[PDB]
This record gives sequence, structure tokens and C-alpha cells, in this order.
Amino acid sequence: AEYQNIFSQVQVRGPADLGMTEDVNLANRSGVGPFSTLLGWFGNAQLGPIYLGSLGVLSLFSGLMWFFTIGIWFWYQAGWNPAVFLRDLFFFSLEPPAPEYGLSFAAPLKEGGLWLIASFFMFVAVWSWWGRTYLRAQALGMGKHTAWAFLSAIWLWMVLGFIRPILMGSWSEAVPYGIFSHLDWTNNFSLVHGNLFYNPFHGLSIAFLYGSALLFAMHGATILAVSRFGGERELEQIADRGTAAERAALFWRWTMGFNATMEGIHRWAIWMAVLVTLTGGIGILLSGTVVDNWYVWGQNHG
Amino acid sequence: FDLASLAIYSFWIFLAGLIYYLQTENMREGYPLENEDGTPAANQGPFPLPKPKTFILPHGRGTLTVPGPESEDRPIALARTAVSEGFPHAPTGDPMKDGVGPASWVARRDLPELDGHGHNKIKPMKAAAGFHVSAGKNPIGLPVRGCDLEIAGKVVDIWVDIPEQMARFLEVELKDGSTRLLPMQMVKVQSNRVHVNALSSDLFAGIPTIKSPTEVTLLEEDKICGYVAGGLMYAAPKRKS
Amino acid sequence: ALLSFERKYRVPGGTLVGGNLFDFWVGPFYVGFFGVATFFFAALGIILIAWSAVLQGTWNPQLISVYPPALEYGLGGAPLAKGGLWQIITICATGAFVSWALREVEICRKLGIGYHIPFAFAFAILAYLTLVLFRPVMMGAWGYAFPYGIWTHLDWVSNTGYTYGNFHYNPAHMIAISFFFTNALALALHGALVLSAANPEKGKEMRTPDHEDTFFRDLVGYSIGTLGIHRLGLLLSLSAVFFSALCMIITGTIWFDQWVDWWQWWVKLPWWANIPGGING
Ligand code: BCL
Ligand code: BCL
Ligand code: BCL
Ligand SMILES: CC[C@H]1c2cc3[nH]c4c(c3C)C(=O)[C@H](C(=O)OC)c4c3nc(cc4[nH]c(cc(n2)[C@@H]1C)c(C(C)=O)c4C)[C@@H](C)[C@@H]3CCC(=O)OC/C=C(\C)CCC[C@H](C)CCC[C@H](C)CCCC(C)C
Ligand SMILES: CC[C@H]1c2cc3[nH]c4c(c3C)C(=O)[C@H](C(=O)OC)c4c3nc(cc4[nH]c(cc(n2)[C@@H]1C)c(C(C)=O)c4C)[C@@H](C)[C@@H]3CCC(=O)OC/C=C(\C)CCC[C@H](C)CCC[C@H](C)CCCC(C)C
Ligand SMILES: CCCCCCCCCCCC[N+](C)(C)[O-]
Ligand SMILES: CCCCCCCCCCCC[N+](C)(C)[O-]
Ligand SMILES: CCCCCCCCCCCC[N+](C)(C)[O-]
Ligand SMILES: CCCCCCCCCCCC[N+](C)(C)[O-]
Ligand SMILES: CCCCCCCCCCCC[N+](C)(C)[O-]
Ligand SMILES: [Fe+3]
Repeated sequence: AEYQNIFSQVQVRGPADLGMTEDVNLANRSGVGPFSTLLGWFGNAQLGPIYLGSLGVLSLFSGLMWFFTIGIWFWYQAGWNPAVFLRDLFFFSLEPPAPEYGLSFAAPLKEGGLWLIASFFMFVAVWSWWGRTYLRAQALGMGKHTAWAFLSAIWLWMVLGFIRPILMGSWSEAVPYGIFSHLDWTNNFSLVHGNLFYNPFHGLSIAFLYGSALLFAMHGATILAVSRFGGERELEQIADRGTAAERAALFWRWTMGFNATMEGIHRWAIWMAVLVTLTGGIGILLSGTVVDNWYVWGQNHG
Repeated sequence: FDLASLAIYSFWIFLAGLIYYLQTENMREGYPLENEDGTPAANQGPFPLPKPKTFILPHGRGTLTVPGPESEDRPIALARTAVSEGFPHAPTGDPMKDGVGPASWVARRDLPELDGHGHNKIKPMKAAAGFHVSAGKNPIGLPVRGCDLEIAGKVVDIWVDIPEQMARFLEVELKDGSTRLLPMQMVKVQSNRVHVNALSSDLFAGIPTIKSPTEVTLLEEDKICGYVAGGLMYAAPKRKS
Repeated sequence: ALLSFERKYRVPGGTLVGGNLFDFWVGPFYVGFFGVATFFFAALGIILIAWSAVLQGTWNPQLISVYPPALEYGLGGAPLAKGGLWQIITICATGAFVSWALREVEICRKLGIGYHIPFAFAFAILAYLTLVLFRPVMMGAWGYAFPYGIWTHLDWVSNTGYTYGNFHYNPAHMIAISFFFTNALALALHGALVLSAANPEKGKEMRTPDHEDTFFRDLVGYSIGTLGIHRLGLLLSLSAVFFSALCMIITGTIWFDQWVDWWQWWVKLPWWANIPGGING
């Protein structure tokens, strides 16, 4: 058969690449890691270096504090016994404070206090990681597309854990930290709001999640099919169109009647994905603040 | 009526503007549409051409503005087979040599692709300090076999992408002492040989040559890759089992 | 009309059936033998859906629904009005999808490219056939299949799930979801990355792939590279659909009780099954 280009047939290696400099502060880059032959069959073999300034240290420190806050609670539910800890791991749960306490920070540690500590730490870990995706792009003179797309994911998380609970008047409306318990919450949320299949934003969110899989299957398969004319070299195909880009366009024109460019397929891509969390966050925000029952709402509003 | 209906109706209007923006951005190459004779077609569709943008290319290589004037900048050896629109156009000579159909190339610039530091992106491994085969079967030294099961030559180097650390071509020596490049995506490395399905042994000499022995240009890569992919259709007579 | 660069590619050949008989275009669309076949199967399918709508008594697209034969018919033929139309439309739909894939293969041959696109598409077709053919046959009735209607098919998803409790607890369904969410993450990153290099800060030169690798190593200590990310997206996307089909082929056949109860295998391992405390003791 033809070679398919899913795995490489031969690996080739040279001196470790320290990367482009531009305006990056080099005093804050690590050394290079080891090479992985295993990873090299599918992509690059080089591990490292990594950049680590003030904002990365902060993100890591609070990220680990969030993890260890959850971890000691699980251990305490297991009665400190490591057999029980592994047996019931998927069943342990750190729960928010009860409705009684509303939005106050006055609840005891064993009954909501720890949930608030863990959420504090997660909040700083995520927002500082966001700042770092902005700054690492700026140091290299690049556009801010990665930071804007990450903001769409942050929107859904923010709505679930912070904004919707504030607007309802209590922390008890937020999501618990637990593997099985957060699935039960998701199921329960739909029941209580009259079946989320009637939320039009939920339907749209699903259209974009299915469509993201459709589109990356299309795009990935297309670039491998024209890799025999150097198609994965997308930036130079933008600057100076080659037969790879012409054949990719004509496959789709002949199949379904229209086509993209090499730059333009990447605009279709970023938008298809970002609209998943954008529409989803809106659908959750409106649930219980403005609409109590989606079935009922659907009967009155086409 | 209520705030949720205000939101869903606003969202549908947003989405229509977004599709409009996305379709026009995807019209920066290839338009305006043409008739079979190269004149402008009458019906271009409901979307207009976008206003031009300009890319600044690195390393003093200038600018690109699109959309802009489109032309093939090369002869096309084809003729009509019917008296109306929509039928195939037949090659008038040899389609492998003329560069049409699945053997087609484009007139890209006749300079090599450069890296982040302004050096040639692809080099023969002999001129690429510290580079070596780290895993898999090393092809250098192996005979090369065509789809007619006959030996066309032997491998004498690998051409590597330095920034991305990847094998991109095999350099093959022919019966007369000259060499050609073969794309890595169109060969099969085995224990005792390299196999090439797309070409028969007699078609190897017609692979386009490069003008300098230590670099390849974008125009040269297109001619080479176009020609080897073309043998899947046009060599098929000699391919076998 | 043609794209400015298109005429050199419109040559004869590459067809699998018919020689030169159907080797032509209508506007932008390539036809071929399989273009004719998909039109025939699609048109016959649409007529039968229309006929189904007259017997139901609506033309409203939000209410039209074509139902499979009721369970008492098992795996035989049913009358048209009570399941037969669903059986024939399913044959047409399958014929249209397979024909659309084979037409894609002819297009690949004419253009001299790899076969990766129709190969990927065949995974979707498989997922469809699992729901309407493979699962129903293994269970013994067409009635376990889903109905064709905008809202009625969501009803089927909801009732089928809640037959086994909270469906979240199916372990193959958990893996399938991970792949769907991971695939959307990767698609956002790929599009953002290429666009951030083609469109830098105002007044600066276009970036290079070297800038793209550097960006990701500075950020997470690893970059998979430009060939690697296209391999990855293809793989995440197909794996999501593979585990979706698998999570349904086992439901109602090897496992038919509540999915939450399956996890008792883990908690009853004799090492810890009787130790007191935790959640399950
Ligand atoms: C996959 C698991 C379940 C299922 C679960 C769900 C859930 C849950 C939801 C949907 C939703 C949708 N489903 Mg369903 N769906 C299933 C099987 C299918 C099949 C099929 C033949 O196999 C089809 C054609 C559809 C079609 C659809 C769309 C009506 C809608 C948006 C999908 C989308 O954008 O996808 C991605 C594809 C694209 C973006 C490309 C565009 C595709 C267009 C929009 C399809 C239109 C189909 C047309 C109306 C029917 C044919 C008409 C003529 C006879 C030809 N589903 C199976 C049984 N589906 C959502 C909805 O809003 O429902 C009301 C929703 O919430
Ligand atoms: C029985 C349950 C209900 C239901 C209840 C809900 C609820 C409730 C919600 C959804 C939501 C969604 N549902 Mg629903 N859903 C149902 C049926 C379905 C069906 C189906 C075939 O039947 C499908 C396909 C879907 C599909 C979807 C998605 C389109 C959407 C989630 C988007 C996403 O990417 O989130 C994943 C992305 C995120 C969560 C963002 C994460 C961002 C942060 C910043 C990441 C931090 C990482 C951290 C620091 C690192 C830690 C590492 C870890 C340890 C690994 N649902 C049924 C009817 N569904 C969500 C939504 O948008 O609804 C509108 C939602 O809230
Ligand atoms: C209350 C319901 C239960 C539940 C019950 C079920 C059931 C039941 C099913 C799923 C299935 C799935 N669920 Mg679940 N699920 C729930 C909650 C969720 C949540 C969530 C956030 O809570 C998520 C993310 C998911 C996610 C998913 C996906 C893994 C999977 C659907 C994709 C798929 O199969 O595509 C596969 C893609 C297809 C079938 C599309 C095929 C397209 C065909 C080939 C071509 C169409 C052409 C068309 C006609 C063209 C028209 C052309 C126009 C003219 C242009 N579920 C809740 C707990 N879930 C489904 C599954 O795995 O199915 C196999 C399934 O049956
Ligand atoms: C458009 C919507 C989709 C999306 C987009 C998206 N996500 C993103 C981005 C974007 C565009 C980023 O840029 C950002 C990113 O950086 O990706 C690489 C991110 C991100 N999406 C993430 C996850 C994620 N995204 C999700 C969803 C989605 N993201 C959507 C589907 C999901 C889910 C639930 O579906 C998850 C789980 C993160 C990988 C990353 C953001 C990272 C972050 O905020 O981190 C906070 C920091 C920590 C938690 C630190 C602790 C982590 C480890 C414990 C550290 C390990 C080191 C330790 C010292 C071990 C030492 C061992 C040695 C001895 C060897
Ligand atoms: C395997 C990964 C994913 C994938 C990939 C994928 N899909 C693809 C391809 C690929 C690679 C194509 O090449 C092909 C294409 O051309 O895309 C533009 C296609 C395609 N994927 C499509 C849709 C689609 N894909 C989906 C899913 C996925 N596709 C996966 C997530 C989904 C869903 C539900 O998630 C849908 C809706 C089409 C746009 C297109 C195939 C077009 C086609 O087959 O055309 C021929 C058929 C007709 C023109 C009409 C037939 C009419 C029938 C006879 C009657 C209708 C009966 C039907 C069953 C009724 C359904 C009612 C519903 C309300 C339930
Ligand atoms: C997402 C994949 C995770 C990869 C993490 C690899 C980080 C490499 C860090 C460089 C190693 C530093 N060292 C060992 C030289 O000191
Ligand atoms: C306030 C809710 C914020 C969203 C958190 C959702 C729960 C995350 C589920 C994982 C729980 C933590 N852990 C240790 C199992 O990974
Ligand atoms: C950027 C690509 C745009 C793709 C458009 C997809 C349209 C999906 C239509 C689904 C209908 C959803 N509904 C009725 C519940 O609101
Ligand atoms: C809701 C999905 C409907 C998608 C329809 C897209 C098909 C576009 C084909 C148009 C090209 C044909 N023509 C004659 C206009 O050139
Ligand atoms: C959700 C995506 C489907 C809508 C996309 C509509 C695009 C139609 C564009 C027609 C292309 C113009 N043409 C054929 C004249 O070049
Ligand atoms: Fe790409």
C-alpha cells in the first residue's frame, strides 16, 4: 500500500533548539529537557525549554494548593486509611456551603469553608495562567488570538462557579469538587430546570461541539492528503500559494460546491470551537435567573 | 417579550454577519470566477470581493497584497473535448512533461524557504552539522525500486528540515551518476530496499533537476512533487501487483 | 464558472465505474457514476418522507416524524403506515452516504491526493449504522432504533439513556466525552496559533513556524509541531466517534441493568471490600 503519513518512518535529530529570542527575557528560560523517541514517531521529540517568570510561579503555586486542599479533604473522608482512599476515590466530594449561609464567608471549614478556600486558589491559578498566554505572545511580537480564544472557555467556568451563584444569592448553587458528584449535579441541574434539551442555547452548543469534530476531521485529513506537496507548511502557502493549497481547495469545491483558503480555514476553525463555550455559558446564565423551566418557556416562545 | 427571546434573536443576527465575514475572507485567492476561456464569468455569486490586506514578508522579501491580479504565468497544454461548458480538457502532448492534471505545478518563487534566522530551511544532511538518524532504518546506501519491480538507483543522502527536525526528501543517484530528489511522503522504506509505487524505473530520469546541489527552491519543490504524484495516473500501464 | 487556477486540473480519468460516460461537472460540482447514484437515493428518500407526512396529517417540519416498526414486528417487514416507510428510507439513506464516500474517492484519484478524507467520513457512517442496524439486530427488533424527526429523536435519546439510570456512568461514554472536549480544545489552539503568526502586531513582519514552536515551549514546555497537530486532530476526532459507537453497542446487549451498579466490581474487590469507613462501608 501507499505510505499514509500517520507515523514517521525515519527519525532525524540535531542540536537542541533554544528557540527564537525577539523580546523574551532569556534569564527566565529553563534548560532543555531530554529527547523522547516515543513522541518522535508522531511529532517532535524535544522536551523543553520552558519559560517561568513571576506569573508562572504564582499560577503553579496556587494550582497545587487547590489540589492539596481537595486531597486532604478526601483523606479525611477516608478516615486516613489508604485502602479506603483508593477504594472510594471516585465517590468522595468537597461540597459548597448550605443555602443557610447565602453568600457569606462565615461557614465552618467542615461545612463549606474548605470549598471557599479551594475556589479562591483555583480563581488565582486560572486568571494568572490567562495573563501568561497574553504576555508570552507579546514577547514574540505575535497576535493575541490564543488569549482571546481561552477567554471563551473561562466564560463558561466563571458562569458555573461564580457569576450564576452570585446572582442567585447563594454559594450552594455552585458545583462540588468530586468525580461522580459533579456528574450527579449535571443530571440534577437539567431535571430541576425542565429538561435542558429545550434550552435553545444548549442545542446550539451541541451543534458547535459536533461541528468541531467534523471540521478537525475534514481539515486534518485534508492536510495529510496534500502532505506529499508540502501542505503542512501553512504559513508559506499563505505567502505564496502552491499546488498543495490549490488541490485542497478543488477537492472541496468539486465535492460540496464551495471552498476555503489556507489562511481562511483557520478562521472557520477558531470560531467553530470558541462558539461551543460562548453559547453554552449564555444558556446556563439564563437558567434559574430568568427562566425556571425550559419546557414551559418553549410553549410560550416558539 | 422576555430577555431570553431577546438573546436568541440577537444571536441569530450575529451568526449571519459572522458567516458573511468568513465567506468573504475565503475569497482572497482564486476570484473573480472565470469562463473556460479565461474571461470573467457573468455570475460571481451574492458575496462581493473583500477589501485588500497586505502581508509584510520577513528577511527583506517584500509584501503580498490579496486579492490582486491573478495569472498562471505559464503555458497550459490542454484542449477542449466538447462544444459546451463542463467537460474535461485533454492533454495535447505528454502530461508528465507538460505539467497538467495530477502532474500540475504552480509558479511559486524561485527562492528557497527560509527559517526564523534567515538561513535555508532544507539542507542535505552532509552539510547540516550535528544531524543524524536517531531511530528507524537509515536509508542511505539502499537500492531504489520502481513500480515495475526494476532498480532505478541508490540513496546517497537525506534532505532535512533543520527548524522542525524532519526528513523531507531522499537524494537518489541514477545509472548515469546524476541525482534527483524524491519526497519522503511517496516512498516506502524496507529492510533491504526503498520502494516507489508512483513511478516505473524508466520515468526516474524525467524528474526535474535542481539548479544548485545544496539547496532547493519553492518552484523546484512544486515541479518535483507534482511530477511524482502524476505517475499514479500516468505511469499505471507499467505498475504491477 | 471556474477558479482562476482550476482549468489545468480538469483532465479526463480517475473514475471507478462507467469510464468516460459520467466524467463531467455541473457548475462547481463533479458528477461521476456515484453522483448519479446519490441523487437517485436522495430524491427517493425525500419523496417517501413527504408521503409519510400526508399520512400523519402535518406539513410542519417541527412535528413531522417517521417511526420504526413497533417491537412486536421483531426483525421482519412491517406495513408502510406502521414502520415500512422507515425501513425503506433507511435503505435510501445508507445508499446515499456510501455513494457520497465513493464519489470522494473518484475526486481523490483525479487530483492525485491521498484517501484520508473518505476514510475519515466512513467512521461517521459507522456510527449511524450502529444505531439503526447493528444494535437493533443484536437486540432482536427494529423498534430499538431512533425515529426520524427534529424533536422526536431527542426524546429517543432521553428515554434510552434513562432506561439505564444516569447514563453518565457508562465508562465507554466517559472516554468518548473526553475525546470530544479534548478535540475542541486542540481545534481552538491550532486556529489561534496559525492566525497569531500570519497576523502579528501592527507593522511587524509575518512570523515563522519557528515562532510557533517557541510560543508553545515557553508556555507548556512542549510543542508537537506542524505535521503533528494535523495527525492529532484527525485522531482525537475519530477516537471520539469510535468510543461513541462502542458505548452504545454494549448497552442493551452485554449490559442491560443500571450503569451506576457496574462500578460495584471495583468496590467489592476482597482486599478492601470489608474495611470499615469511607463512603461504602
Ligand atoms: C449523535 C447522537 C444522537 C443525536 C443527538 C442530538 C442532540 C442531543 C442534539 C442534536 C441536534 C441536531 N441533530 Mg441529532 N443526533 C443523532 C443523529 C443525527 C443525524 C443522523 C442521520 O444520524 C442527523 C442528520 C442529525 C441532525 C441534527 C441536527 C438537526 C441538529 C444539529 C446537528 C449539528 O449541527 O451537527 C453538526 C453538523 C454540522 C454543523 C453540519 C450541518 C448539518 C445540518 C444542520 C443538518 C441538517 C439536517 C436536516 C434538518 C435533516 C435532513 C433534511 C432532508 C431530508 C435532507 N442528528 C443521534 C441519534 N442531535 C441538536 C438540536 O438542536 O436538535 C434539535 C441537539 O441538541
Ligand atoms: C442529563 C444531563 C443533561 C445535560 C446537562 C448539561 C449541563 C448542566 C451543562 C451541559 C453542557 C454541555 N452539554 Mg449537555 N446535558 C445533556 C445532554 C447532552 C448531550 C447528549 C448527546 O445527550 C450532549 C452532546 C451534550 C453536550 C453538551 C456540551 C455541548 C456542553 C459542554 C461544553 C464544553 O465543552 O464543556 C467543557 C468546558 C468547560 C467546562 C470549560 C472549562 C474551563 C476551565 C478554565 C478549565 C480549568 C482546568 C483546570 C484548571 C485543570 C484541572 C485538570 C483536571 C484534573 C483534569 N449534552 C442532558 C440533557 N449539559 C454545559 C453547557 O454549556 O450547557 C449549556 C453545562 O453546563
Ligand atoms: C439524558 C441523555 C443521557 C445521554 C444519553 C445518550 C445516548 C442514548 C446516546 C448518547 C450519545 C453520545 N453522547 Mg450522551 N447522554 C447524556 C449526556 C451527555 C453529555 C453531557 C455533557 O452531559 C455529553 C457531552 C454527551 C456526549 C455524547 C456523545 C459521546 C455521543 C454523541 C455523538 C455521536 O455519537 O456522534 C456520532 C455521529 C453521528 C451518528 C452522525 C452521523 C452523520 C451521518 C453519517 C451523515 C448525516 C448526513 C445528513 C443526513 C446530511 C444532510 C445534508 C444536508 C442536505 C446538507 N452525552 C445524558 C446523561 N448519549 C450517542 C452515541 O454514542 O451514539 C452512537 C447515543 O446514542
Ligand atoms: C474553546 C473551548 C475549549 C477550550 C479552549 C482552551 N483551553 C485552554 C486554552 C484554550 C484556547 C488555553 O490557551 C489554555 C492552555 O494553556 O492550553 C494549553 C487552556 C487550558 N485548558 C485546560 C483544561 C481544560 N479545558 C477544557 C475545555 C475547553 N478549553 C473547551 C472545550 C476542559 C474541559 C473540562 O473540557 C479542561 C479540563 C488547561 C490544560 C489549560 C489551562 C491551564 C490552567 O489554567 O492552569 C492552572 C494551573 C494549574 C492547575 C497548575 C497545576 C497543574 C499540575 C498539577 C502541575 C504539574 C507540575 C508538578 C510540579 C509535577 C512535577 C512532576 C515532576 C517531578 C516530573
Ligand atoms: C467521524 C468524525 C465526524 C464527521 C466527519 C465527516 N463528516 C463528513 C465528512 C467527514 C470527514 C465528509 O467528508 C462529508 C462532507 O462532505 O462534509 C462536508 C461529511 C458529512 N457530514 C455531514 C453531517 C454530519 N456529520 C456529523 C458528524 C461527524 N462527521 C463526526 C462528529 C453529524 C452529527 C450529527 O454529528 C452530522 C449531521 C454531512 C454535512 C456530510 C455528508 C453529506 C452526505 O452524505 O450527502 C449525501 C446525502 C444527502 C445529500 C441527503 C440524503 C437524504 C436522505 C436519503 C433522507 C434523510 C434521512 C435522515 C436519516 C433523516 C434524519 C433526520 C434527523 C432530524 C434525525
Ligand atoms: C504537556 C506535556 C508536558 C511536558 C512537560 C515537560 C517540561 C520540560 C521541562 C524542562 C526540563 C528542565 N530540566 C530537566 C532540564 O531541568
Ligand atoms: C464551583 C465549581 C467550579 C468547577 C469545578 C468542577 C469540578 C471539577 C471536577 C474535578 C474534581 C477535582 N479532582 C481532584 C477530582 O480532580
Ligand atoms: C460557523 C459555522 C456555522 C454552522 C451553523 C449550524 C446551525 C445549526 C442549527 C441547529 C438548530 C438549533 N436549535 C433549533 C435548537 O436552536
Ligand atoms: C444549512 C446547510 C445548507 C448548505 C448549503 C450550501 C451549498 C452551497 C453550494 C453553492 C454553490 C453552487 N452555486 C451554483 C451557487 O455555485
Ligand atoms: C454553515 C456553512 C454553510 C453556509 C456557507 C454558505 C457559502 C456559500 C458560498 C457560495 C460560494 C460562491 N461561489 C460558488 C460562487 O464561489
Ligand atoms: Fe492547519
